[PDB]
Amino acid sequence: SIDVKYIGVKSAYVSYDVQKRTIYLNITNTLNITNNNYYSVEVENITAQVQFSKTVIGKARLNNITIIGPLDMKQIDYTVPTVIAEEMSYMYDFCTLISIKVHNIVLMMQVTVTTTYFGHSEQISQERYQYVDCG
Amino acid sequence: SIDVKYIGVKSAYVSYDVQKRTIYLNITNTLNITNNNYYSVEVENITAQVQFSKTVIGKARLNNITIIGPLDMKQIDYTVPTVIAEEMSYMYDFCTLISIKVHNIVLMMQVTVTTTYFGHSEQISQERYQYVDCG
Amino acid sequence: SIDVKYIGVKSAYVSYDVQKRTIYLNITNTLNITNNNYYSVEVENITAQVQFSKTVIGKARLNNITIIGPLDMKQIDYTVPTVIAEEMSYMYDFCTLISIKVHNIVLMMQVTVTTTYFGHSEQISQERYQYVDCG
Ligand SMILES: *[C@@H]1O[C@H](CO)[C@@H](O)[C@H](O)[C@H]1NC(C)=O
Ligand SMILES: *[C@@H]1O[C@H](CO)[C@@H](O)[C@H](O)[C@H]1NC(C)=O
Ligand SMILES: *[C@@H]1O[C@H](CO)[C@@H](O)[C@H](O)[C@H]1NC(C)=O
Ligand SMILES: *[C@@H]1O[C@H](CO)[C@@H](O)[C@H](O)[C@H]1NC(C)=O
Ligand SMILES: *[C@@H]1O[C@H](CO)[C@@H](O)[C@H](O)[C@H]1NC(C)=O
Ligand SMILES: *[C@@H]1O[C@H](CO)[C@@H](O)[C@H](O)[C@H]1NC(C)=O
Ligand SMILES: *[C@@H]1O[C@H](CO)[C@@H](O)[C@H](O)[C@H]1NC(C)=O
Ligand SMILES: *[C@@H]1O[C@H](CO)[C@@H](O)[C@H](O)[C@H]1NC(C)=O
Ligand SMILES: *[C@@H]1O[C@H](CO)[C@@H](O)[C@H](O)[C@H]1NC(C)=O
Ligand SMILES: *[C@@H]1O[C@H](CO)[C@@H](O)[C@H](O)[C@H]1NC(C)=O
Ligand SMILES: *[C@@H]1O[C@H](CO)[C@@H](O)[C@H](O)[C@H]1NC(C)=O
Ligand SMILES: *[C@@H]1O[C@H](CO)[C@@H](O)[C@H](O)[C@H]1NC(C)=O
Repeated sequence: SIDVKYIGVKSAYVSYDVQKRTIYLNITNTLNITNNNYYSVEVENITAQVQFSKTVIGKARLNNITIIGPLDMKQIDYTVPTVIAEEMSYMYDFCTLISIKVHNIVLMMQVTVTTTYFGHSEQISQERYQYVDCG
Repeated sequence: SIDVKYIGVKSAYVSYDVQKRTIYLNITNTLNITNNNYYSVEVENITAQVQFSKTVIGKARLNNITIIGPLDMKQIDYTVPTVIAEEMSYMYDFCTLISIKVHNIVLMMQVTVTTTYFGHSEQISQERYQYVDCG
Repeated sequence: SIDVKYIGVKSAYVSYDVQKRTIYLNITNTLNITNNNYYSVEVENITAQVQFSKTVIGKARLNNITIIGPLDMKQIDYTVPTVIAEEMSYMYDFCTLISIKVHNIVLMMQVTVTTTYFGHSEQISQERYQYVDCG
């Protein structure tokens, strides 16, 4: 990347800011901005690129061959019983949460068994998380 | 990427801002902005690219060959009983949540077994998460 | 990367800021800004790149061959019982949370068994986490 910006409230290249309950009198603002931006990004000069894959099997005997890729999720149990018995009782459940396997962002590239790759891979995440807000 | 911006409230290249309950008197604002932007992004000069895949099998004996790709999700159990028994009781369930496997964003590229890839892969995520808000 | 910025509230290249309950009188602001930015990023000059993979099997005997990739998640149990018995009782559950395997951001590149890779891999994360807020 080049420029990544996270700003909580206010972003301003030039800010003449006046807030509340203010007396703004006899003001002379003079501004000159000569701003130049020149970007040359991701320039490639390749005369020749070779990607080569060769597989040869000759009068061979192969048996019981197994190949398994990544993220092999097998025999997984989630068990969340909730047994609530009541007798002459007062429950005030204002904000009660039961969350299981709650994803927000899942991003995947190039999850393989055999990969031959040339170039650029980029991931950017910006956010504001706020799970529970009980006023 | 080049320019990624996250701004909570206000973005302004030039901001002459006046808020409430303000007296703005005798003001002379003079502004000159000579802004130039030049972008040259992702320029490629290839004289020759070869991607080559060759497979040869000759008088061979192959048996019990197994290939499995990624993300192999097998024999998975989710069990969330909720047994609520009641007897002379008062329940006030204002905001009660039971969430299982709640995704927001799932993004996938190039999830394969064999991949030969040239170029650019880019993922950008911007958001504001707010799961529960109970006033 | 080049420029990564995290700002809590306010970002300003030039800020003439006046807050509340202020008397702003007899002001002469004069500003000249000659700003130049020149970026040359990720320039490659390759005359020749070779990526080569060759596999040869000749009159061989192979048996019981097993290859397993990364992230092999097997035989995993989550057990979170919640047994709440009640008798002449008052419960005030204002903000009670039961969270299991709660992800926010999961990012993956190039999770393979065999990888041949040339170039750039970049990951950027910016956020503000706030799990529980009980006023
Ligand atoms: C504002 O400027 C003018 C001219 O410069 C001047 O006559 C005036 O008195 C100023 N304001 C005050 C409140 O003095
Ligand atoms: C910018 O503006 C001011 C305002 O008077 C001027 O004096 C100056 O010569 C200007 N410069 C450029 C580079 O534009
Ligand atoms: C890429 O193109 C030619 C190839 O040799 C080279 O002379 C030139 O300087 C390169 N371009 C840049 C912007 O560097
Ligand atoms: C391996 O081969 C034997 C017999 O040759 C067979 O019983 C077994 O199931 C095989 N295992 C796999 C994983 O293929
Ligand atoms: C505003 O400016 C004019 C001319 O510069 C001036 O006559 C006037 O008095 C100023 N305002 C005040 C409130 O003084
Ligand atoms: C910008 O505007 C000001 C206003 O008077 C002027 O003096 C200056 O010469 C200008 N410059 C350019 C580069 O436009
Ligand atoms: C790509 O085109 C030619 C090929 O050699 C090269 O001379 C030129 O400089 C390159 N373009 C840029 C913008 O670099
Ligand atoms: C492997 O081969 C044996 C017999 O040769 C067979 O019983 C078994 O099911 C095979 N396993 C697989 C995974 O193909
Ligand atoms: C503001 O400036 C003007 C001219 O410079 C002047 O006459 C005036 O008295 C100033 N304001 C005050 C409150 O003195
Ligand atoms: C910037 O502006 C001031 C304002 O008078 C001027 O004196 C100066 O010559 C300017 N310089 C450039 C480089 O623009
Ligand atoms: C890449 O292109 C040619 C190749 O030799 C080289 O002379 C040139 O200086 C390079 N470009 C840059 C911007 O360095
Ligand atoms: C290995 O081979 C034996 C018999 O040759 C078989 O019983 C066993 O299941 C095989 N194991 C695997 C992992 O393939």
